[PDB]
Amino acid sequence: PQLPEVETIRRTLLPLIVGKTIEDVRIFWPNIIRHPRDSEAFAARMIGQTVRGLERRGKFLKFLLDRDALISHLRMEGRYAVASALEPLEPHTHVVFCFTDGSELRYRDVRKFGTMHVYAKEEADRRPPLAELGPEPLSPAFSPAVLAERAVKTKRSVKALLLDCTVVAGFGNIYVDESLFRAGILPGRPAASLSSKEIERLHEEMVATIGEAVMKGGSTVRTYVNTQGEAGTFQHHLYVYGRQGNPCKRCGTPIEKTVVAGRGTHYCPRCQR
DNA sequence: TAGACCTGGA
DNA sequence: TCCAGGTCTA
Ligand SMILES: [Zn+2]
Repeated sequence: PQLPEVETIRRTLLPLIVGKTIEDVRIFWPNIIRHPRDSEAFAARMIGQTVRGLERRGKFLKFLLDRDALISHLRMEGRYAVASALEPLEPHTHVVFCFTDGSELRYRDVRKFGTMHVYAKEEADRRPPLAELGPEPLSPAFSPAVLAERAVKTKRSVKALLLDCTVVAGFGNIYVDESLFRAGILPGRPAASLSSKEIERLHEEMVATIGEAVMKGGSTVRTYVNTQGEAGTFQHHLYVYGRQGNPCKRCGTPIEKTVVAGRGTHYCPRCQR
């Protein structure tokens, strides 16, 4: 899940939990809880608080309670669902927040990579993991100027730059490869070798891609679905991600898949330079 | 940067 | 065995 997916999850989840009061918190896999470290302290402090809001920061879900904020990262497979406490639990459900109305927020995560941090509302943003987080791609905080200032200060791939949450927030493997394709830039090329026109083109593409992905409800390429188990529709507008060995939608040239920044990387050998 | 941190699907 | 919408590390 990246900005689009998390944003979609956030939108479909909020109305289902807003106003509900946490009566209990069950943890079936303690490692997911990062702060406080003690899974029992994490549970105990949630008890009694009401969900007042659900915000997003980068790829993080920020559950706003009474005095605390629950910072949740779905990582690769984290998923939330709201269901009746009387129904059996689905597999890989590691954390369940029981509400006083008998319903419950269930956190499923097959790979168990997700993380949860609870801090007093005020502390949340100045503490990790939200502390060291780049600006929102859909806000004036993210400008070609910002991307430029970071590109010139590094010799690493423009892909590694974009995948860096400190540079810009919310971009993952799918949207980085897609934005770079749409900007006509090879992902493996040095970030500092990007010209002012390219950087202003990339920025424009990134912002455009993220926005469209948000409208289409995110990209369902493997296991992603919004809170209602509904798949997104942006995967049908993907140019390169996961299309290796398939003709490029623009030029017909077979899409390539290599490894860049340690990640599977897709691109058109002809349309990107 | 090759692995962790985990687990299921091709 | 190879791979994965995330992210740190030796
Ligand atoms: Zn092409």
